[PDB]
Amino acid sequence: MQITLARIDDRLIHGQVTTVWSKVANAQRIIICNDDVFNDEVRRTLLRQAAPPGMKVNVVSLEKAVAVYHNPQYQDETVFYLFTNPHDVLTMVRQGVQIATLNIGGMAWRPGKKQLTKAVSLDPQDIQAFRELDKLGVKLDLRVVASDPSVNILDKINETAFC
Repeated sequence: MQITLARIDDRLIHGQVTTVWSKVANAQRIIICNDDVFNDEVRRTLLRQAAPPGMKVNVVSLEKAVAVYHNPQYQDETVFYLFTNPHDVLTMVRQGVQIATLNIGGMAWRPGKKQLTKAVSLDPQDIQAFRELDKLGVKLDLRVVASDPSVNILDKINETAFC
């Protein structure tokens, strides 16, 4: 598999914004990698029905994401990965999934998180995951939309916190 875009966006496929990103990625398959989304039949159905014309959509567990990545049947398939969080990206990267740069587009606020900037809220665990990703050489590209200026999420975090 050739990964043309790997994006953390916990709203997954959501109208025009995702469609625009899908054209930047120019991928044949959008693959949502998440253990829990796979298990929600209604959400999976909304995701499959939201496939942009000419593209396939699959919702899979991290286990299956890694397995299909290593399957030579899909050696040359172009892929747009969607994730809800950085921990899962780390898990797959540690298992041989080559993601050179990770786009961060949307991490929703909930109690326990602290907002970093518009569209991205984090807890210490999230921040640690990004640090581990950076140690592994993964480039961190924060942009909600493709035309936005890219921000290094770690540099942004480090503006107001130590490390």
